[PDB]
Amino acid sequence: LERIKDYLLMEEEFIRNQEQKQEEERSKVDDLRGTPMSVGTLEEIIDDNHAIVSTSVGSEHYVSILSFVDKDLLEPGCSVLLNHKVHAVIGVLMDDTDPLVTVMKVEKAPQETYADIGGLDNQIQEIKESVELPLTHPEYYEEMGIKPPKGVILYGPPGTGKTLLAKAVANQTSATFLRVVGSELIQKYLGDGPKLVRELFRVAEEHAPSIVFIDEIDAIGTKRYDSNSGGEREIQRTMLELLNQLDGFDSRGDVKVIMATNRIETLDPALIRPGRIDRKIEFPLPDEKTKKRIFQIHTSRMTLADDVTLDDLIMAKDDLSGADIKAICTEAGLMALRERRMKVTNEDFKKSKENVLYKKQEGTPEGLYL
Amino acid sequence: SYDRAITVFSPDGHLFQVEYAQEAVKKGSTAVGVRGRDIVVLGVEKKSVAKLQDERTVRKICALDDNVCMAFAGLTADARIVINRARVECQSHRLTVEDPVTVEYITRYIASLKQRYTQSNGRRPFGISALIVGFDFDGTPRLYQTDPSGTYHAWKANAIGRGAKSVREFLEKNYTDEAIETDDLTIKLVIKALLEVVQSGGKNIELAVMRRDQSLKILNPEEIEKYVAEIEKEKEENE
Amino acid sequence: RDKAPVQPQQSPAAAPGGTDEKPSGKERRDAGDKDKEQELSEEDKQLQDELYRPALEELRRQIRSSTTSMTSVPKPLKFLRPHYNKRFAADIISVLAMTMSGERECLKYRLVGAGEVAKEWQELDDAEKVQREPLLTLVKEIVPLLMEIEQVDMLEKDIDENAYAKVCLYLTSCVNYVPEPENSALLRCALGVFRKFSRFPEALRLALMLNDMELVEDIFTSCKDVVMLGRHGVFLELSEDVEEYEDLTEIMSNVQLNSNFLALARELDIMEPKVPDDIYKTHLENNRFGGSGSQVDSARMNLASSFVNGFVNQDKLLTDDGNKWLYKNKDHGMLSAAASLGMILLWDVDGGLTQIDKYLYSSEDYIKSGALLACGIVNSGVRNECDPALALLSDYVLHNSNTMRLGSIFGLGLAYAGSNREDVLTLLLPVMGDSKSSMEVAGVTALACGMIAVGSCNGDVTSTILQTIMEKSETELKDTYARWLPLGLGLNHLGKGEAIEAILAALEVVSEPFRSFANTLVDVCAYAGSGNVLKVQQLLHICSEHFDSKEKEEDKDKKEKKDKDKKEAPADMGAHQGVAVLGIALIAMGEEIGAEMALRTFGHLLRYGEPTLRRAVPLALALISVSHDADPEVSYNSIFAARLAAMLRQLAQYHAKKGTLTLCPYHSDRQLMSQVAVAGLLTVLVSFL
Amino acid sequence: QVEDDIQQLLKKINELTGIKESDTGLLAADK
Amino acid sequence: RYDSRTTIFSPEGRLYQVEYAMEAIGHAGTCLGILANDGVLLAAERRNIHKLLDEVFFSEKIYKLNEDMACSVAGITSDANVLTNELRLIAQRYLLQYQEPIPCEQLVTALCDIKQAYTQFGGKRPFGVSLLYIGWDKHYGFQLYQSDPSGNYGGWKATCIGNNSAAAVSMLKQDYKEGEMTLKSALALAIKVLNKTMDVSKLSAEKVEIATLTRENGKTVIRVLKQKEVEQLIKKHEEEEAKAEREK
Repeated sequence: LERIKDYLLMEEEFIRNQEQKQEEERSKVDDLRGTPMSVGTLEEIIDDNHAIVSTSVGSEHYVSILSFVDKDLLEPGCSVLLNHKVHAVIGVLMDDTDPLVTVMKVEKAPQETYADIGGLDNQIQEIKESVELPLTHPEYYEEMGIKPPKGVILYGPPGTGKTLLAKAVANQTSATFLRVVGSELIQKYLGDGPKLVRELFRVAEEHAPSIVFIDEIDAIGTKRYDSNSGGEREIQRTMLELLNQLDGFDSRGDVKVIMATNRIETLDPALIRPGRIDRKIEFPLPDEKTKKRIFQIHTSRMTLADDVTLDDLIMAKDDLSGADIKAICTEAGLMALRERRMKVTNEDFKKSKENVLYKKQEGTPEGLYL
Repeated sequence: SYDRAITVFSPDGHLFQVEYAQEAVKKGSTAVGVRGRDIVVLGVEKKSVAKLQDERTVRKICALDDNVCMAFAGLTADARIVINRARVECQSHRLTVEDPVTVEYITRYIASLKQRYTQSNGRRPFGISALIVGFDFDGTPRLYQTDPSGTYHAWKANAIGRGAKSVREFLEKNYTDEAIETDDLTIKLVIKALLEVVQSGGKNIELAVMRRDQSLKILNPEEIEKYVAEIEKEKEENE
Repeated sequence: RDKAPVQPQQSPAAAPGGTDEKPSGKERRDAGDKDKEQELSEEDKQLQDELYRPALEELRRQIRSSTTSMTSVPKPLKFLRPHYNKRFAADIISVLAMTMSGERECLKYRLVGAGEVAKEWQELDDAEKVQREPLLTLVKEIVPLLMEIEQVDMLEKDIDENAYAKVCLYLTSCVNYVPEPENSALLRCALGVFRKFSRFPEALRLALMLNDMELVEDIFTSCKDVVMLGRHGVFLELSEDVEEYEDLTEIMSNVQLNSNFLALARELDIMEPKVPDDIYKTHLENNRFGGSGSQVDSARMNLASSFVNGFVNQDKLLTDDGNKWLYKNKDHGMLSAAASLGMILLWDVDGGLTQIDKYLYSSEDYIKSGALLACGIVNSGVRNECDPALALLSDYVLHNSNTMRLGSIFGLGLAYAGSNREDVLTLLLPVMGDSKSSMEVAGVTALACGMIAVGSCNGDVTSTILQTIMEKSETELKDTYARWLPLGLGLNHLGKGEAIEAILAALEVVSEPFRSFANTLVDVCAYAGSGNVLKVQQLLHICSEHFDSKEKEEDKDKKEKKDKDKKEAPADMGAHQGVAVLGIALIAMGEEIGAEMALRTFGHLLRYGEPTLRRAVPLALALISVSHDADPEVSYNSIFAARLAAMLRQLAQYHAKKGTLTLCPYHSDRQLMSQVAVAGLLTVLVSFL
Repeated sequence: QVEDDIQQLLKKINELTGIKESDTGLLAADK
Repeated sequence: RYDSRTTIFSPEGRLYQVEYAMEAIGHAGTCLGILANDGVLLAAERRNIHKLLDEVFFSEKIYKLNEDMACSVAGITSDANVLTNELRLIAQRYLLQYQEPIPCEQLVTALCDIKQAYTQFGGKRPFGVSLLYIGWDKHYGFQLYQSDPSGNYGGWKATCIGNNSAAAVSMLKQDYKEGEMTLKSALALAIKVLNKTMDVSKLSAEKVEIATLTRENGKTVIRVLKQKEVEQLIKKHEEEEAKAEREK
């Protein structure tokens, strides 16, 4: 019966997403403008009510200003609204940027808090103290004169929940948030490194205290030495642009960065210095104590005959990810669903444990220390 | 430097291959050893029976003299060579010096051989680490350990092989000065160490002791079974 | 196997083939059949056939229950009278009897209004006492008192699953979704099983929702039977309303059994451990007295600062800080500063008289009247400060003792909450009959008699507030009267469970929108909050009313109503444009612990330009948090650097550093856009320890 | 099914809240 | 990366030539021995079964090393000649020293030390040869041993050669025998194993090799048996396949 409630909630949220002047003075604004408005570029403003502009085709004109709002808000470097009759300077353009700003801006917290992963709470406690504490409880930093950390690197074996940690911190926040898969810079475009970078961090500064979240750029740490005999492409120049944007000049502000990698030694050690990126966090193949918690989460709301013990599977083999546990908990459920059965016995878990674990295959010892 | 070869220092002052030949020891089977006051005790884990062979030839605990006992980790061939040379050396010490061999002498020999083996041109380091337990002078129990560098280093208890930090942490969190031995306490201490093993399967336990006057006694995994049962009984008495 | 041997058995109509086939089908009824029961289209013809025909009813309810039906499915079970821990028992009992008996209880619960569904309901209750997983069986068996004998039938062994799980989810969902009249059955049968059980604050929260007088006698013979002790005196006095400590102190004035419940459970022993231990474990420094007490001067901000310094409580230092600070002060701020020595010291009964006594009967009217106001502030159990003020009160139009009437009728409203104190209200008859042009005479009349009258027995329409209705509609002058008299009207309406007093005052009162604003005040106060969404869509429609002050209080009711299900409490009131509505949501956040979404709403509400709304933001902004805390404060310094705004900032600084006692004084604050004479009473929202 | 109750009537009062605004929807230096 | 020579260690630390000597074992002729009391046997696969050879050698994998010991072999062939000469010389020097036959385990450890002498030093190629051992003593009876290029030796009762013989060891475990010492049962088991593992269709007897070792009165004779009994053993096993298809 709850599905009706969830569907009505989603459709009413869409209804709210659809729920998004002057009788004659606004019509005079409609004649203060020519209706095909345009986008230009101020070069100078000789302030005697006519300005010089620049166009996307490059024709630059003494064009008169028609102020309704304060006309001294717009600057050289800020665009204008020019007509097609005399390209008349119309007025208020709130400062717009690329289309690629709303693209990297997640508008939801679609998943849940630290109650989602199972057990790492020493370093989950670290990212806690380095994001959740400086944001929500910023007492002692002012009260002991000590500045909070800025950069956090996630690494280790993959499928530990780096994505899960990412979305978990994407839950518990009131600061604005941005989602950047930072490897997107494969163009054949010279320049165009700094365009995304400068506009991203300008937007980040203009909105709020925020997190600027780069995700999986472990390939792009291109060895910091050359490309071999002839290489130079743009990629070094773009990462150096991001480096200078981070820890050059022009004080950082209330901007946070969390980063995640699978392999870590192939990175660029001109970034991994503290100050530029502060924290580094290991996510290893955990233990046989929080595997119980990962099975506990993955057997929270599934039909399990409690006769079986997952601790038998934990006692079987000891090195696998929590994603492997999720794969087992779904796959044994499918093996139960072979023949319309209620709950899951032991042997579905056995066949599913064997089934998922077809990963490591090498070879031939060791094995033969011995 | 580079990880090639054994002769070059690092730019920050290390030898890569000494630290790196310890890793093969660090990735081997576990074997512990303690001293009681009158009975010395040690043992290996991971019998690892593959259902179809004999295991009386794969024994990791042997002796050089009637007084001294062995153990190792790492790879087994270097253990075979070092044990072979150690028997010869112990007998040659018996040839001139008419003593029962002091443990400190055979450990200095093993470490000296190991270091002059490591210094030379391209001789691959022995990837073992032995435990040399004995009681000679007035029956005073001693146990020394080795290293791929060649550093004999006297202890009172020891843990090597895989995950040795946890096992030595158990000897840290147990290790009571009282009392005394008390061979019963040493036996129960072996039982607690083997229960504190990385796996503690209950059947992969192999332990051998020496009461500082006798020879080596290989046990039977039913006495050890009742030992595990009474350890579980004391664990129930904790509740 | 294949259905070839077993499938044509439905074709004969001979009795022995049925009477052995149905036990043969009972053995295969552990999985129902091989499959999803495609015997249906062939065996539905067998309906008209009539020995072991109740076994045929078992087959018929088995297959009709197996596919789908809403009323014809439990008909073979109510015809069957079920007869003749297992997997089959989990099948025909658990899912089939739970869902099938559930739709029978729903369909006959909405249809007719028999004993058959009562017997089946007790049988399924017993079977789910066998299954022992409550939670879903419980919430199913709510909607059929039935739930009473369900609880006393169920409660033998498991205490915390039924208590914690059942009473948590069904208390929360019962105030959340369920209407009121079954919550009384929750409270009374929970009084039964919790009367069986220990850990008595479950029964004390039953005293919170019940407001019963037998309960406190039972929990004091039982909580004296369980000898912490003064600590349950503390949250006893915090938890209790105005009525039951005076009924408690009169029946315990009779019995008392050790007299230590007359010590604890009236007054003075919630407060004797705290203030020394407040001095002991806390150590508050001096640079906010000096720094936050340095924030410049101007007899307003400075005057406010005296209030800020005064509400500091490390000793009653700001009390005894010399002279010439109150001599700089002026009339209604002299009320605020004469009461401020009340505010520093809401304890020290013997010290209250010997500190206020210098400012008692002084040269100034405001010093003496705010001094008796301070005497009303400091305590609530003394009642010997009445007579020096009480004797003077009468002035017959507008002399001195009417301002002592304001501080002393108000401070005596702070002082006592009897079964119905009547002597002070017989004093209140020449008060409203006096009717000074000073607003706060009738203001603290309505508010003070309301503080006497909050928690009345489903309210009352008695001649007290009936008299202030008729004498209210006597004089249509100074509309603050027409606002703060329906305050105390709705305060006497508080204590309701089912009151028709909105209809009674609807017949007596309603007119031109002064008294239709009285109608919306009674409409606010009579409707504390339940699962009663019909007045929330009434809120939706009459929220669009062109008179924009019944909008103010009528939309302002929301933080009273949905205070528990507070996730829906974020609304689009900021997305509206009737700026007092942004004021309403600005109230509706308030003071609790105040999550990041609330401060995120203070991101926009912090930035506004009208001085009553920019004034309105730091008050609830720093109530909701009682750098981080001081970061929006210095942000307000960035906002201004008017005088109102400076005052608002001071109020925010003061803030920085359903119990009715915290429900009244901010709705008393809701007419703030006014004189400092009104702000002379601004320091009477005494809602914090 | 108490959670069904909880989420259902929550979203239902939220639907009412949407219906609220849905029903409540009804030069000298420049020109 | 850390390839270059047999020495020195890799950074974990593992070995290079050790793993690669094992992978040099895996592509060789398949051998096995069986659990038997009162006798012990060997099985071997003929590499290069081409029609233009001579077969006048009577033994291409077996080497009757002392008198009461033979050995199969697998790996690079001419290193094994280097090993067999030295092994015969070691056992014969032992017999010269004591006038008692060599009790086979110190023989095995002598050869393991010979192999290990090229595992440690640099720079020499390690011996990429694993090989079997059958034999008899005064101290344990019939024995079976498995040499390895590391210098490790494992006393098995049912052995293992490379990539062709993992399924053979799986069959030896799933068809484990104990108590039955009859040579003919073990021969039928070996016929079954080599029928499955070798891809020779219907198991031509020219592509196989069988040698046995029995204790006869005080002699410990080694029977490198002829071909007719191999033919009738194949006929025996195919009649037992007819018994296996009595289930259809």
